Amino acid sequence: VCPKDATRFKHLRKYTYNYEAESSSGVPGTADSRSATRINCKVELEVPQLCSFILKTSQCTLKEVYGFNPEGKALLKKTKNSEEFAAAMSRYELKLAIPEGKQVFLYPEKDEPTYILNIKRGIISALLVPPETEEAKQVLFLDTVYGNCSTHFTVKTRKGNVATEISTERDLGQCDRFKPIRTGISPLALIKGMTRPLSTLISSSQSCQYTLDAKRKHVAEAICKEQHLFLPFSYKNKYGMVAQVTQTLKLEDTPKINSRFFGEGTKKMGLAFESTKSTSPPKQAEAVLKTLQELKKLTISEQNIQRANLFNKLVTELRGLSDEAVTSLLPQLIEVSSPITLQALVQCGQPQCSTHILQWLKRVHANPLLIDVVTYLVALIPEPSAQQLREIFNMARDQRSRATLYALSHAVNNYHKTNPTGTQELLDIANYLMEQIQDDCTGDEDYTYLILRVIGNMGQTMEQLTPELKSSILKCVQSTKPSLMIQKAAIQALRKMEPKDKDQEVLLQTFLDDASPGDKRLAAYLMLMRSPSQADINKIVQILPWEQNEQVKNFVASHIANILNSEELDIQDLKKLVKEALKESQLPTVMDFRKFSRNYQLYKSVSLPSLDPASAKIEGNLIFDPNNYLPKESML
Amino acid sequence: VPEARAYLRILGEELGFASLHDLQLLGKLLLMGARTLQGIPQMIGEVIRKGSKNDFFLHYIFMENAFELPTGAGLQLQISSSGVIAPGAKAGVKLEVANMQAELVAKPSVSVEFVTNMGIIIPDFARSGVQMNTNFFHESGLEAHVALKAGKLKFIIPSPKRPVKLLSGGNTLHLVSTTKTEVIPPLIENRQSWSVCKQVFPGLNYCTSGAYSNASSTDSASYYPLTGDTRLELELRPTG
Repeated sequence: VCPKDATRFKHLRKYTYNYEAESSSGVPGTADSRSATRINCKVELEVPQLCSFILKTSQCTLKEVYGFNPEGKALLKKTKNSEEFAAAMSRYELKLAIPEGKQVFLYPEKDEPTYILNIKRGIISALLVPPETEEAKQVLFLDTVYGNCSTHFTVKTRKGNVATEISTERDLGQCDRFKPIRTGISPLALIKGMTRPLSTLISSSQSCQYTLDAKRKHVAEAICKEQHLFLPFSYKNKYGMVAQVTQTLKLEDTPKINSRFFGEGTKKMGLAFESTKSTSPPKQAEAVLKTLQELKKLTISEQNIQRANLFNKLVTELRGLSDEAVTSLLPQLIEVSSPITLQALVQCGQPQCSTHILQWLKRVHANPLLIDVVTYLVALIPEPSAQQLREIFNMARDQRSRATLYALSHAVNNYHKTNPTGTQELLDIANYLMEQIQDDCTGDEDYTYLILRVIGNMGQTMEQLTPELKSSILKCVQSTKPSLMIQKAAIQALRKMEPKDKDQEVLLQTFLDDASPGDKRLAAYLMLMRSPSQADINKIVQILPWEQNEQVKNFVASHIANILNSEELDIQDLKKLVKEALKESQLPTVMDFRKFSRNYQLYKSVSLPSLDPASAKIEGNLIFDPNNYLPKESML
Repeated sequence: VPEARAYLRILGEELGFASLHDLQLLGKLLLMGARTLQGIPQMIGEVIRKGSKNDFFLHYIFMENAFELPTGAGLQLQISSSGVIAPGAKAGVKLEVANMQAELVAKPSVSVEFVTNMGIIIPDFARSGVQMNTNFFHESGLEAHVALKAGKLKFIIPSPKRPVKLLSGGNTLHLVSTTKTEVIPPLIENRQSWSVCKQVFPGLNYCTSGAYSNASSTDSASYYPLTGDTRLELELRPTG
C-alpha cells in the first residue's frame, strides 16, 4: 500500500543531495570553544517506483577541528580513516520499501555493518516526510531510529493545498527508547538505580525545517537541528552545557531514470535499533602502553595529581576495545606491570577482563590448588562462551589436574544445555581426547582413568559429534590390554551415552564371556540392566545357572529377587520382561552374605497432595570373596 | 600392594576422588611447601639489604554511572560520571650494609577525583566529548636520611623543592578528541591570580593562592568557581 498523501517524491528520478553535518561538543562561554567535526556525503536517491527507494552514496569526507582561528573560525583536515570510511559506502547499495509510509523495511546485503545501518537509518529519518494534511496540529506515532515518537505537524507556509515550508518539531523525552542503554559498569561502585533524576537533568528536542515544491512534491531544502541542554552544576540553571547537531540537505539535481525494477535482499529490516559495542581502532591501544609508561615515569616523577584521570580514561578506551586484540596484547601488560593490571582487571565491568583473569593466573604461575579452586568457582558461572572454553582447554592441557577437568566437563555441559550449536572448539577438544586415548587405551592408570571418567561425562556430545571416540571406547572394552580399573571406567562411561543396541551387544559379549573377570562381569551385568532387551535378559537368564564364580550367580539371583520384590513403574516394566524371560529357566537359591557378592535395594514411595508420588531408591552392592571377612567393594 | 579409592557423584556428575596416590601427592606437596617456606627469610633479608620501593595505590571506584543513547543521525551520545579514591602510599627504606646509611621515605597521599564525561562517539571511527573535572588532593610525608661514617652520625632531612601543599580543589574542563587530550585554557580577561604568603619558617613559607577569571558580568558563562581551570590551593613554598 502506497498512499498518494505520502507521495513526497517522483517516480523515475535520481535526486542528488549533499549531506553535510557538523557535530560540536563544548561551551559557548569560553569563546564558543568546542570540538567540531564535519561530515559530507553525495547521496543519490533513486526512485523508479513509488514506495521503492534505491540508495547509492559516496564522496563521504570527514574532517576535524584541530586548531581554531583568532577570528573564531576553525581548521579542518582529513583523518587516516575517512578514506577507509569511504570504503564503507563505495561498496554498499540500499533498497527499501515502506508500506502506508510507516512500515519502514529495508533489504540489507552482505551483512551491512550496524553502525552503517544506523547511519543510514538516521539519514532516512531525516528524509522521512509526513503525508499532507490540512491541520496545523497533527501529532502521531512516527517511527524513527529512536523509536515511536509522538511528533506533531505544523505547516509554517502552505501555498494553496500544498505545504511549502514545514517545521517538524518534537520533544525527545516522549519516545520509547528513553531508557539509558545498559552499558559497562564497574561492579565495585555500589551506586545503583540513581539514573532517573539525572535523566530529569537532561533536556533535548528536535526541529527540522523542510522546503517542498508543488511541482513534483520534491524536497528542495532540509534543515534539521538537535539541541540538548545539560542543566546541573552551573548557576541560575542557564549556563550549563549545550549540544548542537546541525544537518542540511540541498537538492542538486534530479535526472530522469528509466528502470522498472526494484530488488530486495534477504533481510527485511525495520527501523529499530540493534546492540552496538563501543568500538575503537586497536592502534591507539599502543598509546595505552606508553600511557602506562607515563605511570612508570610518574612513580619516579613522584606525582600523584593526574593519575586517577588516566586510569579511568584508559579503562574507558579499554571498554572501547575488543577481545582478541586484548588477549594478544596482555602479555605486554604483564611483562611491564602487574599491580596495575590487577587494578584494571578488578575495576573492569566486562566479561573479557574476567576471561583474561585466567591468563593472569597462568602467567603469574600461581599455586595449583588455588588455580583449581578458582577454576571451580568460575566453572559454576552460567552462560558459557567459546572463549572461556578455550582458556579452560589451555589450562587443562597445561596442568592436567582433577578439578580443572571436572570444570571442563561441567562447563561443556552448561554450554551444551545452553547453545545447541556445536562449533569447531568441541571438535578440537574431541581430537585432543582422541590423541589422549589412542585406541588401546594405554598410558597411566590414574591419568587415563580420569580421562575415561570425563569422556564418560561427555559421551552424549561425543556421540552427537564424533562416534570415533565411541569406536575407541568399544574396542578398549573388547580388549584385555589395560587393567580392570580401565575396563570399569569404560563401563561407567556409558552413563549418559544411552546404549541403544551395539553397546548392549558388546556388554552381553563381555559378560557371557567366562574368561572375563568376576568384577568386570558384575559391572557389565549391573550396567546392562539400564535398558536391556527381552532377548538379552532371557539369554542372561539361561546362562546364569552355568556361569562360573557362584558368588556372581548368588549376586545375580539376589538382584533378581530384589527386582521382583519391589513394585513401581519401571521396575514392574522390567519385571514384565523378567517373567517373559522366566519360562524355561530357574535361578539358584542365594546362600550367605559374608563371603559372596550381595545385592540389596529399598524403595520409599510417598504420596503428595495434588502432586506426583515421590520415590526414593536406595541401592547397596556388597562384593565379597570366599577369603574375605569385610566388604571389599561397597558402592552405594 | 592393595589399592583403594573413593569417589563421589552428585546427580551423576562428580567432584573428585581420594586414593593412596592422592595421599602421596599430599605428602609431597607438603614437603615442597616446606621447602618453599624455608628459603623465604633469606630472600627477604637479601631484598631488604638491597633496598627497594613499595607502592600501595587503590584507585577504587566509589561512584560510577555510565550510559549512552542513540542520536537522530544514528550516533552514540555517551554520558557518564565517576567519583574515585586512590588512597595509596609510597615507602621503601633502602639499607646500605657496611655503610650504615639509611634512606627513609613514606608519603601517604589522599585524592578525591570526580569527572563527568559527555559527548558523542562515532563507533570504531571517532569521538567528540567534554570533561568536567575536579581534583582534591592532599599529602603528608617526611624525608630523612641517616648515615654513619667513621662514628660521625648525621640526620639528613631533604626538602622537597616543590611547595608541599595540603589543600586543593581543582576544577578544570577538557576536550579529548579521538587522538588528542587538551585542556581548555583559562580566560585572560579579569584574570585574578593572587598569592598570599606568610614567613612561618626561614626556609618554608605558608602560601595560599587563588587563580580564576572574574567573568561574573560575562554572559553565557558561569561564575568564579566555574568558567575556567579554577585553582584555589594551599601550599608551603620552600624559600630555595
